[PDB]
Amino acid sequence: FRKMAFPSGKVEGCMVQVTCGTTTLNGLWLDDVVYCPRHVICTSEDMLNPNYEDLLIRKSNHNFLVQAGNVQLRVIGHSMQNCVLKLKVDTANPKTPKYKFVRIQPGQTFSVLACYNGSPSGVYQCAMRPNFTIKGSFLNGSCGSVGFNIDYDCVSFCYMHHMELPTGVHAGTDLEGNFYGPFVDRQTAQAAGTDTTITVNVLAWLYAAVINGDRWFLNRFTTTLNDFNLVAMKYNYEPLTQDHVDILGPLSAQTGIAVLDMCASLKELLQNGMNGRTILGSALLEDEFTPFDVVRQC
Amino acid sequence: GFRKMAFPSGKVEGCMVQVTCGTTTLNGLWLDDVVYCPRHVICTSEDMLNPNYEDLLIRKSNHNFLVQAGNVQLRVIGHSMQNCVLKLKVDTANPKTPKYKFVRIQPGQTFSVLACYNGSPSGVYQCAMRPNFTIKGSFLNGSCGSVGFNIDYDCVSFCYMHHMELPTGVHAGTDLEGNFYGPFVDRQTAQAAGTDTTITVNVLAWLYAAVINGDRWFLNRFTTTLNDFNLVAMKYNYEPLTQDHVDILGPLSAQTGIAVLDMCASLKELLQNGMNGRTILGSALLEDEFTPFDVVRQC
Ligand SMILES: *[C@@H](O)[C@H](C[C@@H]1C=CNC1=O)NC(=O)[C@H](CC(C)C)NC(=O)OCc1c(F)c(F)c(F)c(F)c1F
Ligand SMILES: *[C@@H](O)[C@H](C[C@@H]1C=CNC1=O)NC(=O)[C@H](CC(C)C)NC(=O)OCc1c(F)c(F)c(F)c(F)c1F
Repeated sequence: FRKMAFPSGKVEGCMVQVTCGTTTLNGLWLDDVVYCPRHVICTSEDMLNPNYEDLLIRKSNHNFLVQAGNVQLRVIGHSMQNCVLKLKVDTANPKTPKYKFVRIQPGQTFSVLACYNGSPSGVYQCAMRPNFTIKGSFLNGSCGSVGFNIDYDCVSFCYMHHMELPTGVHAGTDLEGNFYGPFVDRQTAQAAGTDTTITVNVLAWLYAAVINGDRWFLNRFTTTLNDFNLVAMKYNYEPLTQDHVDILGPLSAQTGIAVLDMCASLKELLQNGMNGRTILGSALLEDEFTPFDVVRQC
Repeated sequence: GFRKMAFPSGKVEGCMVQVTCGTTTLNGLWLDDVVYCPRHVICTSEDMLNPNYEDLLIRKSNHNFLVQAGNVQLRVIGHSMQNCVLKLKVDTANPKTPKYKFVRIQPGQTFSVLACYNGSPSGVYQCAMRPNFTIKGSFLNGSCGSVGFNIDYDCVSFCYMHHMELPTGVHAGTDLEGNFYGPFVDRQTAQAAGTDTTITVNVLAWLYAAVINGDRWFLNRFTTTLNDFNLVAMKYNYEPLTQDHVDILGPLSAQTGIAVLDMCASLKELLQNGMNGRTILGSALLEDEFTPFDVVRQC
């Protein structure tokens, strides 16, 4: 198994750059709207604690430079929705895919198209951590880069990049401008909660091992969801939700191993360790492959 | 931060088509008015074991080839074979053809793979050409004709087209002239590769990356000569480090202030003692599919 991203072409056709003064970041051009982080309107000095409502009242459409490549797109309206700026432009993007805006849950994965000056540089797979940070690869000028999933014809945009935390992890918003986690778009020292292991993905990984014939860790017992959750928390594993149990359904069906039986096997691994054994050629349990990701590669 | 990063695949997605002959369907690459695909599309079950490709191809007509770009069928007006690649001339030019070239990459170099099925892009990931000329990919039935590539400025350099899986689960294919990487053959037989080695210049680049991201537990105040490092490397089936490799690592040496041969001394200690439970950049194993260029660009 490797981290595999979605093909990025449909998102590449939507990337633009947005400039205020000398501050340039990336924006997302869908139909006749460009979406970008609101701190494009901040002077580097006013990022310490911005008054965004006041900064925006001083702004007019003609203060925003939006370019697709070197081609200017005229702005004909502007508004702020939470931490994102919406710029109405006079041209509908002819490359607009079928799309939706979704708010993902911790543990879910997505592809990130890292962009600079509206030009894509690379694509990679990310997982949203339980503490609502992602372990991205972002440099200055990357803000406005987006995270997405593709289902059939349709791009689901789930993430827009806004900042780096002191520990080197990244934080941002959905495409409605609502931050993931307790973060704010201010150049102030902020800390994420202690991270935990994404239990539902570890289970998916154990199912994947079974599908490939590596099944030494299966035991003869089961557990309740509540007993498993209380034990899991003592090992800094995320508790399982009902949605987690449901998304493991297809893999449970494929293998014939009930979700709660796999939980009992995982509890034994937590309590007894690997005792020098490997699973899928690894002594470490992987937690950034979702049940969908496993199916995508099996 | 530091992730395995692939090139944006849009320019390549615009070239992928579906190619069918008989009950065999795989992917093709449509550049200008030519479609490139693996020649084994013309085989049947009984052909696969020892296909006489020149014989099988002379028995085919242009109309035995069904090329589909989305909902549109492209008319094949010509066909020829170049080594293990079939070239189908079509009556329409692909307007989405990027600026491109065909290159043959060296072992140790990396490239992005756009995995496709029935002509439709499925996923994108970064691979390295292994020293034994395999690649560790994620390829299923129907993935043949998927390509590997690098992008420089606006130019797509195609370096790989996918043809087969080996019993060990690694993969083999050709350049776009149809010549295999490695000693493999496009016939339905179980083939083993030569002994693989670890790409040492890449492991060093990845150790520099871990330092750039604040992770330095594995460093030491020992040093080594290049030849004495290479003796130990070869003992552990690591590729020897050349002076060109040392030079390529300069920028990373500069950025971190850590002499290349000091990083070689750190790697030597890791080879001899192991990680003792520790991890580097999250990994329990030393990673060798990031080049110095890959590390620098991403930092
Ligand atoms: C995009 O504009 C940019 C991307 C950022 C910079 C390099 N890697 C990244 O992820 N985002 C910012 O510069 C952002 C703008 C704010 C939200 C208005 N600020 C930021 O990321 O700085 C983080 C930060 C900080 F604010 C500190 F005070 C600090 F001490 C830090 F160490 C730190 F990382
Ligand atoms: C594309 O047509 C396909 C891709 C392949 C299939 C599953 N994963 C992949 O990468 N290529 C083939 O199936 C290829 C066709 C040949 C070149 C005519 N054959 C192949 O990959 O199987 C190899 C193989 C084999 F031929 C054996 F006999 C065997 F015992 C194997 F274990 C084995 F892997």
